[PDB]
Amino acid sequence: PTFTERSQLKYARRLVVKLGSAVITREDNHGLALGRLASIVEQVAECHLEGREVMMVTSGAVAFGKQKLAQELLMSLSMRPRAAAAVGQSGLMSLYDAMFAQYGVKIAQVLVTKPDFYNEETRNNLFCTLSELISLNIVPIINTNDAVSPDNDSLSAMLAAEVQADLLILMSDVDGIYNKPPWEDGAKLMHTYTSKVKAATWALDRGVSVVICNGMQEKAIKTIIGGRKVGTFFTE
Amino acid sequence: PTFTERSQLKYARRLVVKLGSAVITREDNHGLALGRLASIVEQVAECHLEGREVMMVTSGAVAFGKQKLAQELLMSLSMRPRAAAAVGQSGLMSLYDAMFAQYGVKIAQVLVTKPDFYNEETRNNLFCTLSELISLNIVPIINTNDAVSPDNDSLSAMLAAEVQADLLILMSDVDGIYNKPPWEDGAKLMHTYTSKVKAATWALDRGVSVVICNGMQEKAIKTIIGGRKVGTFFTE
Amino acid sequence: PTFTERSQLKYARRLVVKLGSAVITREDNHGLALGRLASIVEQVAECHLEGREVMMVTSGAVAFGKQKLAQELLMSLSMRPRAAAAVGQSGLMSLYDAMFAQYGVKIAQVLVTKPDFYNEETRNNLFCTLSELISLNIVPIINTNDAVSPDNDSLSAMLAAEVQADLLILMSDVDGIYNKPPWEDGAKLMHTYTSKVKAATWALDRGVSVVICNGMQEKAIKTIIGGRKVGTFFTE
Amino acid sequence: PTFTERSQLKYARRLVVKLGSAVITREDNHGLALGRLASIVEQVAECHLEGREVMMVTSGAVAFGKQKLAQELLMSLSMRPRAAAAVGQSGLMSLYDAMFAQYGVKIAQVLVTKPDFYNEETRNNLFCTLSELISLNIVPIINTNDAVSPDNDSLSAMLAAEVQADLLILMSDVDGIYNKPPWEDGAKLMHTYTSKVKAATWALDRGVSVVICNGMQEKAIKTIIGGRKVGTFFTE
Ligand SMILES: N[C@@H](CCC(=O)O)C(=O)O
Ligand SMILES: N[C@@H](CCC(=O)O)C(=O)O
Ligand SMILES: N[C@@H](CCC(=O)O)C(=O)O
Ligand SMILES: N[C@@H](CCC(=O)O)C(=O)O
Repeated sequence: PTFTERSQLKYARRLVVKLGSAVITREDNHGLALGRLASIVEQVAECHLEGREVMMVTSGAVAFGKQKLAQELLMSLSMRPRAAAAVGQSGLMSLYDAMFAQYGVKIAQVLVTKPDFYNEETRNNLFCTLSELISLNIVPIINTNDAVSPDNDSLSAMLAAEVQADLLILMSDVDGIYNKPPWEDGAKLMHTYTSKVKAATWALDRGVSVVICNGMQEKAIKTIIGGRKVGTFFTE
Repeated sequence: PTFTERSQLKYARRLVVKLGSAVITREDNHGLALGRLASIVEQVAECHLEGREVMMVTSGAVAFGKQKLAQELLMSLSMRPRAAAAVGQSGLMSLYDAMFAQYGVKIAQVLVTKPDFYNEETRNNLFCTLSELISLNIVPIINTNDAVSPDNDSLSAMLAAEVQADLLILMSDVDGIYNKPPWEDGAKLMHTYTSKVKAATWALDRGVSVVICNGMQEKAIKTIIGGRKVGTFFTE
Repeated sequence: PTFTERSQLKYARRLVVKLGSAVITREDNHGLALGRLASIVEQVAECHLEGREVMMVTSGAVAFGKQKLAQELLMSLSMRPRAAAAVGQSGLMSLYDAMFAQYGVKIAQVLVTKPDFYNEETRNNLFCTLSELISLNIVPIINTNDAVSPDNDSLSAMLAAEVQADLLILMSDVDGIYNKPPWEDGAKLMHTYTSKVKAATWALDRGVSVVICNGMQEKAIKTIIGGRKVGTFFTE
Repeated sequence: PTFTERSQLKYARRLVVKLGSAVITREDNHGLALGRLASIVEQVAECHLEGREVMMVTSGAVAFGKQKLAQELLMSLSMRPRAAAAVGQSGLMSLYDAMFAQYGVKIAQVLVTKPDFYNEETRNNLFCTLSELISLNIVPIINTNDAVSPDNDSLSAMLAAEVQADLLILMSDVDGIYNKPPWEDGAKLMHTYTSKVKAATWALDRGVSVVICNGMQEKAIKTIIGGRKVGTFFTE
């Protein structure tokens, strides 16, 4: 890429957020934590009204479907996942629509899957779709196709690579990257950097400066864009 | 198949409706005709509460997106389709959710495309999804993937074939199938039968008794299921 | 008023529709008939896009709440209306919002009750609200306050009187007004005119030309505005 | 009442929250802050799933309408509040419905105004409505009638009085009640206690133990119910 130090990260013109499946779902995998989700939608809409062109990759659509049913799964578990995923995708897109249009923005559910990034025709089609959507002041929300799926991070890295984004914020649960497992002497967190780690290395080789923050920390995106020593930063 | 005469069509246990792109969109391709759409949703929900297991194939999602934007396309046509398709898919699934839950039913947007019916892994996945959704008392709504698309009828025929449905109602604009173009002497409509025609022949060879009704006719599905001489009927 | 013959009714600049409680609720009082409701919303939105300034008075909000619960009333009828009315008002306003914004219009739920038309302060406030809403290209939907209520037709007449509307369409179930009960010789329907009848006489004395159509008849509003001999017409 | 010390507040069986007009609207009066609103909805739904019977009094409905229009007010401010209030009430009830049903709860918009608490017939009707709604496992949301209105706190006090609630949480912006204006020596915050102050004294005389917390403090309700020295507590 071109970015080297965290001080430069105020000049990134195309973010790609990626809400991890452990940030937005409450501590059961049986709900949808509204606190962190509303905070992250607030930060993303505010950052998009600032002039950048964000593009979320929302994970965790099975949880909304599980909680929306909560009855037909119960009455069937005594007489007897993808169905929950489908129903949840629909309902979650509705809820995102509400909580985003509460800031003036519009959204547009784009559904892809990892095989769609391998053939050239589908890659061309998807890039054309995303560019026509970005040029219209819309925030695409790129979920994974649930009905053709056997933690959507490699997908986010590859998507940032194709669209060639400046940043790639990768929210998660762990505070960052340590030097050794936490149950050890010398758990020195490595802010800079000489699964998530592999995808970050990939996106680094493809011209993308990955950053791995902590989801539960208040005002995460607005902080990491500014330059505070938060999260993790991958660059030679 | 097994069905021969229209009198037998009261014993079909798995319908596959298919709302044509000229039935639900008002006469501009710039809106969404609520009259026919509400009538067809009413008939389908009533038929599903009767014991059958319907599965719509709703076309015309670009119209809802076009009308929902109506401003950002305007202001851009002076300074300068898939984007409209995406936004419309989201909004239309929301509207279907409302107008179906007004009858007690639940729906679940399933998004496929014609290449998903060629590989074996995706076909297995999709069939498992649809069976897990049918066994849960849900009405799947199978739109075509807009973001990986370069009048969704061949798709409906192939989908009915894979799930192996008894009937396949194929709503449209024309009253049926004539003997010659209308501007000719002897336009004898052929109810029985010794694009739509080709797909119907295909689905006939694959064990599906296709039927082509007229959309604007009031109470179409409830009539054709009963046995009245409406629409068209394909069987040797 | 000023209108005398049905030919003049093309120059009315302020309609007040009133959907009767027997037109939109399906034939159980336990649902919400989507066919007639969608047709009437289509006609009203089309008439409003024509330059007039309509203002619906939607009845039947208890039905939507009854059907939306359908479970918590059931499980309680073995261990043991206004609650259904409240929940239904909310859900029905949401559904109207969807099916109206599908034509570009916006709506704004205004909740009044008959005692609000007797004191002068509340009458002034309500008139100011309605005029500020009409001058903004919005279609107010004037339901009756359910939580302060012990077939909302007198309300519609009085509302048309205060706002001083040219027309007052009063949709209902009966085709019109007969000369005698139907089980009699000589059931001559009286189109012109030298409960509903009393409210119509009132609104006639207050400068409003009431018209009573049949709800189930297709394209009712567009017909009666044109001048066809449909419904009933009250004028000396 | 019966409660004296904050240690006893774990045994209150009927809360009445009241979200102040400065907690949920972002710092413009031109939006709807999703962070605090989602946090408060999360806390209230969690407290209601605990066995209590909460009943919100959501303020700030004009902000949602202002932001939802944002265009028709703009284009009219060059050619030229209650309208915004009406549109906002509708949209905000929809958003609350979504963010509450994401926890399993159902809600039911109840619209009252201060004159509805003075006549006996309307008071009886409203109490019957609220009791029939509480006995159904529903969370009523008691906004003030905007179309018959010339910071809804006296309303909340009187409502808690009529329903005779154990607690009355009154969220706001100020951390509590000080001994003197902040620009003075000796700004000793008074947790216990020997506008908001007047309403609290009233509700104390009517058998209600008022509590005034700080909205922006994370996990406010769950804390104050527990017994931590937060907010303010009114009791002799
Ligand atoms: N269902 C997908 C995730 C879809 C989503 O992004 O919500 C999975 O389990 O991998
Ligand atoms: N956009 C697709 C149709 C999608 C739909 O079914 O709505 C097409 O034009 O073929
Ligand atoms: N609940 C009211 C009618 C309210 C409405 O207009 O829906 C009644 O029964 O009179
Ligand atoms: N519009 C009312 C408040 C209504 C509400 O609770 O949102 C007022 O300004 O007093």
